[PDB]
Amino acid sequence: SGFRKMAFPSGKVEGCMVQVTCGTTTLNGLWLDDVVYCPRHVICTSEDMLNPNYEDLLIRKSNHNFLVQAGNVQLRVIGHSMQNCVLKLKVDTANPKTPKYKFVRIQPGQTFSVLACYNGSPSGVYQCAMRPNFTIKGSFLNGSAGSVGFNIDYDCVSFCYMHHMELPTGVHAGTDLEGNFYGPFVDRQTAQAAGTDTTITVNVLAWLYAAVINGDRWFLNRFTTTLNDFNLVAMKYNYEPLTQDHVDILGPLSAQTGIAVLDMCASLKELLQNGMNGRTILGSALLEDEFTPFDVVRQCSGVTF
Amino acid sequence: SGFRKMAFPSGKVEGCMVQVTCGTTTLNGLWLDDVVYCPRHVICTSEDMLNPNYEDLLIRKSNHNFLVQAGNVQLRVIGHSMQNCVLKLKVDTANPKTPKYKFVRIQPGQTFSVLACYNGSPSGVYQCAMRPNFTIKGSFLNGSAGSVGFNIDYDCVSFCYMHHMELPTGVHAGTDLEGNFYGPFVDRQTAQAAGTDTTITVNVLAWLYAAVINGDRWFLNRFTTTLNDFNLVAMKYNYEPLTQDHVDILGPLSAQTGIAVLDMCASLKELLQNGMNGRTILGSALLEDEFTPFDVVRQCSGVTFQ
Amino acid sequence: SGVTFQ
Amino acid sequence: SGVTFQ
Repeated sequence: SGFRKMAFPSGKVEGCMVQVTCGTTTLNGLWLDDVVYCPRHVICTSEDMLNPNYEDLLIRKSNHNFLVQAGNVQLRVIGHSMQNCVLKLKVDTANPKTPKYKFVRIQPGQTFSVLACYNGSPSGVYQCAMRPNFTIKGSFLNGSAGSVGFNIDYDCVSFCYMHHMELPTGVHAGTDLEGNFYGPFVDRQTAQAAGTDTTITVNVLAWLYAAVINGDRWFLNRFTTTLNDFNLVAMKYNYEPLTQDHVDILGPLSAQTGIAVLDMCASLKELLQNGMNGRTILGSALLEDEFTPFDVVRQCSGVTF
Repeated sequence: SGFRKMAFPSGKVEGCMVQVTCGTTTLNGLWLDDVVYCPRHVICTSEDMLNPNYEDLLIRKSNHNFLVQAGNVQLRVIGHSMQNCVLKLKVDTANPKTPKYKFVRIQPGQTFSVLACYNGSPSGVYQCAMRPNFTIKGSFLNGSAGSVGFNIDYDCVSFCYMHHMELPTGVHAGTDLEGNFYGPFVDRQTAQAAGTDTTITVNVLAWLYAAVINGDRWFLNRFTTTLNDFNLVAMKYNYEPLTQDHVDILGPLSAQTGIAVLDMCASLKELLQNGMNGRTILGSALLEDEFTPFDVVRQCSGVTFQ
Repeated sequence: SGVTFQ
Repeated sequence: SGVTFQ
């Protein structure tokens, strides 16, 4: 019993983190096979960042301008190139700790674990969701760029996020591992803001199922609803529309608890219109939306890696 | 910026996890140098769960009755002994992945990371606190016993908890790595129940300081309080007493933010009186108590967002 | 209700 | 407003 915000075990990723320094700037890189991946703004001075021309900045750099440290071993850089907003530094040694991995681009509402690192050294791990506005509500300080987010499937690490920057509201923006930004953000020092966010409806439903699995049932009720009627309420409360695919994804939890998705939707509708009336669910006074249906199944059935 | 329930990276502990089987019972063990540590109830049978005599159960076992598997490799047990409620299985190979480590017994209010494991393999990592009633609010299923809790400040793993069992309310009980239970609990399936739990006041105050560091002050007020009057009020909400030691521990956060500790105590008194009136603090609508003062300094910037 | 070993 | 590159 119990339900916690649970991250994937991070050992497979820890063995891939390195420190990358270019000039005065130090951040982290991801060492896989014989390539180190890192944010391209490592080549920028603060003055460069106002209107950087990255192609121009990189021309001036040679291989020895990139100092790459794996533990207390300096890696020899033998090539450098740029893919979108990440740099690829070819090194002369393949990482012997390279796990089975792939690069994946996730969708809003999907969750992942963040391995926060400074100076190439892992410092903490936590579970994040990609928000509908494509920010992540991370915990990051200066020097954390190049930290990565990931999921695991059996023995394969799926890398989905590399951290680049912080927005003025204190939320975070980054890229996939091919250097493509999540969200309408650019790696430039200029005015940028996250747009209005919404709540990830299918994840809230998943967490209500987790609550039922754990014995919290006070929000269950005799009513059901329809997708169209529920989505009129969702729109009103700045919740993402529920789709038929979302309903299908919840079906396991739906049968495991004997509560149909549209039955649970009638609970969520009532909670949105009336609140929780002083009560809590799984120790929260807010409706939690950073657990996916698969996160719930994985935790509640003890899936291992 | 930001503030998350942040665990330590788990790899150093992942490399120590093994599976231990005795008879039909399997749980996890912790392989450090040439010793595997695990809960002694692995030697129970379905008829040894209310009043096992573990001395008698163990004398009937040989070394080869313990099946220890590290990944796909069987370890050879060459000796065994019991220390309080843990078994120590001597094996003929030192774990080449043993990290720098120590064993520490923690006090209520302290936090730690848990690597939840099944069959010697990791399921996930999360943050926990030792509650004032010596339980932890974990996420654990059958087969999770032998999972451990730890911190990794600096480069050294401090092991502080090994999981044994689940109480009727769904919370969890276990031991330090010398096998002494936290709290009044025993490894018997007899009826046991945790004392009333309370809120960890010093940690709530730390988290309010974290909120100020990250830029929010809306919950402050112009008042102060004596320590005595604060405790008289907070205990009416089932908060633990705040001691002068706790006040001293909050000194660095008080200095970084310019908010005296007893002034933060006055803010907490008003929050308990008022609730949050539709607002949130660091993403929560409740007052959070599983971050310590040390945790806040670990995670937060040293520069306050004034 | 009794304790449950895990 | 102003971004911070970390």
